[PDB]
Amino acid sequence: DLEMLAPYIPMDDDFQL
Amino acid sequence: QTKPLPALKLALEYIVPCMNKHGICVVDDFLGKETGQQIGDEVRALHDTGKFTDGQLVSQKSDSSKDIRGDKITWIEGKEPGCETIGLLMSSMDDLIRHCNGKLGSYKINGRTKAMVACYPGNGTGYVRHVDNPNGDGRCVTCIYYLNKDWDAKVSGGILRIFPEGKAQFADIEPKFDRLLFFWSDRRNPHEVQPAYATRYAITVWYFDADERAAAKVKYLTGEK
Ligand SMILES: O=C(O)CNC(=O)C(=O)O
Ligand SMILES: [Mn+2]
Repeated sequence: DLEMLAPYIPMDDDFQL
Repeated sequence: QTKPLPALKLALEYIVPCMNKHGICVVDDFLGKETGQQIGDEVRALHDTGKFTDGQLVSQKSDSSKDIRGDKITWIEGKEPGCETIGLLMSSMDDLIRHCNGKLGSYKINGRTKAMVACYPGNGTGYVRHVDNPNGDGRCVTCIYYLNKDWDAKVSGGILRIFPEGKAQFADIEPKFDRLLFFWSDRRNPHEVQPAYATRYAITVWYFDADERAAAKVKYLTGEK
């Protein structure tokens, strides 16, 4: 449902703050 | 001084209170015409590489992803040559989030995604109503920077409609140039990009809450039933 609508994002390339 | 305003002031005196109270926060003229233009040029240049790819969903479904979102996108870390100004944008966004200290909800923002440079070709494509992070993938704050000069939704549509949870009134955010948008990525802010009838550029970065993100990644790895 919502899961299939949510904007995909990499789970791997996060930028650290 | 050039844009943007000091992040400390803006974040603590606006974004933070604004976010905690509304969960949706708009900062217009974030970077100013010069910069907004530059990034709008880097984005169009990037778009002209023809590299953009149809927007994808967390858990793909329905015939096509185009049934959900009709934008073409590309990810930028911000240090690519020809995207130094997007990097600038990203660093500005990061500065604002950093200065919100730990007052953005219960969130400890310790990271974000690369910038999602998005573009709705302007052929009536949009993004059906959705929650950026409905399952807890770590995204707590959605930050969007619009690059659409003189955008008139009455004509070109492209309105980002947000439906703040619990309310029967929705917010219509125009994808206007130099506009920075912040809103809770979770279920509190379902939203849709109404059909854009003109090329609609936006740069999105999602900030991650340390704990939920850490748990997002770990849970991503597994499939549990
Ligand atoms: O671009 C906008 O105004 C809104 N975009 C999204 O909600 C998205 O990409 O998931
Ligand atoms: Mn979204």
